[PDB]
Amino acid sequence: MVPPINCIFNFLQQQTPVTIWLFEQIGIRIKGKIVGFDEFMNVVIDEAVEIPVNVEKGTPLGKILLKGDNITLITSA
Amino acid sequence: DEDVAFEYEIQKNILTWKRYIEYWKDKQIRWLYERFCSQTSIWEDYIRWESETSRIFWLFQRCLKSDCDRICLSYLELAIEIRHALASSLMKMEMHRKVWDPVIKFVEEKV
Amino acid sequence: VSTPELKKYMDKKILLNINGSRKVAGILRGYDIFLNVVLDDAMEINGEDPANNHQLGLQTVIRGNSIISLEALDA
Amino acid sequence: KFTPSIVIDPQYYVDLQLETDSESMPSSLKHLTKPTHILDLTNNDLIMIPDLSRRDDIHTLLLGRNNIVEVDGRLLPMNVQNLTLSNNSIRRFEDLQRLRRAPRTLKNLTLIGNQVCHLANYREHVLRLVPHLETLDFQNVTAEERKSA
Amino acid sequence: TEAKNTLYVSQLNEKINMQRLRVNLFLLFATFGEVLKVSMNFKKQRGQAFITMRTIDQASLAQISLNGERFFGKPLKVEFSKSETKT
Amino acid sequence: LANLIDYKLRVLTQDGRVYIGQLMAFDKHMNLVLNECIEERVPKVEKRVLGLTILRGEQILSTVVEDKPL
Amino acid sequence: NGIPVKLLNEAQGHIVSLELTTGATYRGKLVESEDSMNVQLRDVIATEPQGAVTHMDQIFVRGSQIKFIVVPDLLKNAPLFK
Amino acid sequence: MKLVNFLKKLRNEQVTIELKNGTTVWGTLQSVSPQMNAILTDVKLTLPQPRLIAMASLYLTGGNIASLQYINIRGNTIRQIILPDSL
Amino acid sequence: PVNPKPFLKGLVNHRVGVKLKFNSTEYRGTLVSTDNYFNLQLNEAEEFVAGVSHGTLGEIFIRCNNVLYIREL
Amino acid sequence: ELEELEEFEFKHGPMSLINDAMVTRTPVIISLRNNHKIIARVKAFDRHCNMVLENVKELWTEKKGKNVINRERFISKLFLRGDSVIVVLKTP
RNA sequence: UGUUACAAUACCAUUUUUUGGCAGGACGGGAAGAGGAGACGUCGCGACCCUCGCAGGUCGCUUGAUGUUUCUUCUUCCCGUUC
Repeated sequence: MVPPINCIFNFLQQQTPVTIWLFEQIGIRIKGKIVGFDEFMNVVIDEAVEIPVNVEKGTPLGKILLKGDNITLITSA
Repeated sequence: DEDVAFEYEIQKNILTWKRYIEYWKDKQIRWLYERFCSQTSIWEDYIRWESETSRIFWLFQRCLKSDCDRICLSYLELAIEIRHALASSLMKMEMHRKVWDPVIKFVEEKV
Repeated sequence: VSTPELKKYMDKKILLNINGSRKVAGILRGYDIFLNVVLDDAMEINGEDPANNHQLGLQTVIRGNSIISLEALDA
Repeated sequence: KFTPSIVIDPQYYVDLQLETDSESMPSSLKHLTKPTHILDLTNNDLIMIPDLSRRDDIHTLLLGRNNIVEVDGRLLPMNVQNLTLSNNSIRRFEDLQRLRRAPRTLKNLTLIGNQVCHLANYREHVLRLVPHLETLDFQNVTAEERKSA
Repeated sequence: TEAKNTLYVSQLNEKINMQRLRVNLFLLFATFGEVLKVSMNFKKQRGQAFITMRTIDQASLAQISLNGERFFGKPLKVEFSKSETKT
Repeated sequence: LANLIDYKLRVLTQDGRVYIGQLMAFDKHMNLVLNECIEERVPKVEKRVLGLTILRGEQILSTVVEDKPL
Repeated sequence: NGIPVKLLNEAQGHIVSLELTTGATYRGKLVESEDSMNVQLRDVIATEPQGAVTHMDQIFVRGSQIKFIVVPDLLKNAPLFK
Repeated sequence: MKLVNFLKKLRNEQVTIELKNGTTVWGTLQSVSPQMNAILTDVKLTLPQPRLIAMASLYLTGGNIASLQYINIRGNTIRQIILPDSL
Repeated sequence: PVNPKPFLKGLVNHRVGVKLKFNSTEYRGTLVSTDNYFNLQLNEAEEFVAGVSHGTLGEIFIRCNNVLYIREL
Repeated sequence: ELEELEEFEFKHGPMSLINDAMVTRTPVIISLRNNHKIIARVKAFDRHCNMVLENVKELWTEKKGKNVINRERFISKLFLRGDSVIVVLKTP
């Protein structure tokens, strides 16, 4: 019963580690902690770690503003 | 040649004039259309095709021989590109108070 | 913008297919004018034959530019 | 003889209604509109059909009831999947011995009411050199029949 | 009855593809003028059909002509239809 | 294009498929509606008849005019 | 308004076919059409681009993944001839 | 200002439009839309070099160089239109 | 709660990295200016092709249409 | 005063290199989405980065069954949709 | 006074238009011999079948057509085009 802009911000208050999927690029995923966003879902993320989908490694990228037009699917852990 | 068949078509409602001229259109087209004409809209078309100065003048003259008001505009334009021409136009096809006035205003300007 | 009427699909187990030929089942919590769909009970259906239970109660959300379509599993 | 004024002024969707205008030889088929699927040259005084180059659009070439004596072998139209030639002045096989190089998308070919049609050994010789067509003179063709050619 | 634009078609051979049967009743009746509309149903109007010609008089030729010709294995009948074909 | 109403339009979509149909109407987004539309993929070969279809202006690459009306 | 969207709004209660931009075709009964070309589709029979055919109860495809819909042919008589 | 209005100066101008699928259009603009949708005339389009999808589109038209009397192109598909060198 | 326009205008004059949407190309440089619509302007741009450097380029502009993300190094 | 807030954010925003290349008449190199690197001068800038160029020297890459060759052409006048634009890079 | 047409004025953020994009000799067809094949569907040529009237389902194909998806040519004759 929650519209999605009120369901982004509960990642932000509770500060959950969040897995985010890209858009028409299935080999790589990004995982991190949501630190900021906007009305067009352009997301600034903390502790950003790449996930090669094809053992899942990581390259620590830390602070990333991920532009929302490649954002697909927002989860957590 | 393509002109033999065309000729046959011609000689045997402006469809032969269209098929000969508009298919070619350039020189060939000119040859055709003009010929057809000699054998208002048609005149206009011919003029367009032509579009040298002398030729244009000739065309205008031809048109004048036998939308008079409409033509008069054309005459005026020709003159611009005069007074004599305007006079000629007036004498053949005597609506033309505002055009006459305009013409005069050139004289006035000159003065 | 008109509201996309998915009120029939509220609290319903739906099946979102996603660009890159991804398929994600879940239960709808919310939507918006951009059709950004919130799913309770996230179930990632991957390729061969696992079924990745992704977010069981943590109400995932999918951006509307990546949603291909949706099948309500129930009526 | 087939004025290009005549060729334009009968098109409807089911073709070119060009039927009862009795002409002699095609000179201006240059003037076809180009989305033509049917050429309706029936009830015409045709003795031949020349002047059809690579017009890959016609499906049904009507030539029925035409004083026609000859069907030819390099006369193009590439997708004639229907073709009538009935009710004409054709009278001998080797008039139409040039139906070998008719294209391979040829399926309906009618020759009823002609002088060629009443000959014995009929369906063998026309399925000969036209081996793949479907219906012949409003008659379906089986493949067991096609072992004749 | 009347004698109008729509020539009544009957007793066709039912073993034919209906899209093949419209075409083969187009190319057959194209010798008697332009065939404008052939309406036809396999929803139990099967065996019978409607063919509407352009000219009134061109329908009068083929009905005298083709009433009794074999066509895919059956000698068909051609009549004048009771009512002018709609649409 | 309002000039081009009620003509047959050979309209080329994004994936190389070509539609041929009578233009019923268009709009701001070039959303087209096509009476007795036919769909062909590989280019006469490989054609499918659709009928009265819509065509969204997102997918059109170009549209050209096929033929005159009745 | 948009005449195609106005056309699609009259197509409610009718059986359509929806081919999608990945290629799959959705034949079903159009009951609810949205102004942004979003369509709720009942009793849908669905066909993959490779040819896998399934039937589904309810499908709802977004606007910007639709190639084209095919409305039934009764609509082209009125009120969109003007 | 708005360079969409810059293209509205290009009426009857003999340009070469290049499209996103590699289609090279060569012809004269009659008009252009405020969403850059370009109608053209007396235009033959080439699909330069390669000969290696789009190509199907060129063959879709009476078109590899195919010329069509009237062509309307969606403005979102244009990559770049080359204008006459005398301008 | 660093919102993106507060995030990025504060990130001006920092050697930031930008990955494109193609992943064939990245750019490392100092972000000079950024509008509301997230066009980027980088100075002393080094091009990173597939994660390895392509070369030094200079004052560069990146369209909004290709910015996959942007990172601070 | 709508336009002044539009044009001064235009002035020292990310549209500076498209505004500076034209004023100083210095060629900027433009790499497009299909790898058509375009080095050219700028005549005008738009909101969408629509660009009208002069003395365009488009360079692209053609791949075959041996060493890749370089294909380049000179275009005197060019109008360019901003959609293909990835990178505007000014060379000194 | 009304109707129609074309321009001016009023307008890059996910569903539309400001891109998720890119990477004698040649040719064709048919047949024979020696070292293209299997799936999923989608429309056709025959019928022992079904069905019976005015408002296409099933089975063969005895070498019917056609899109995904995996794997790995030479000789001889006949018919057309070109020099």
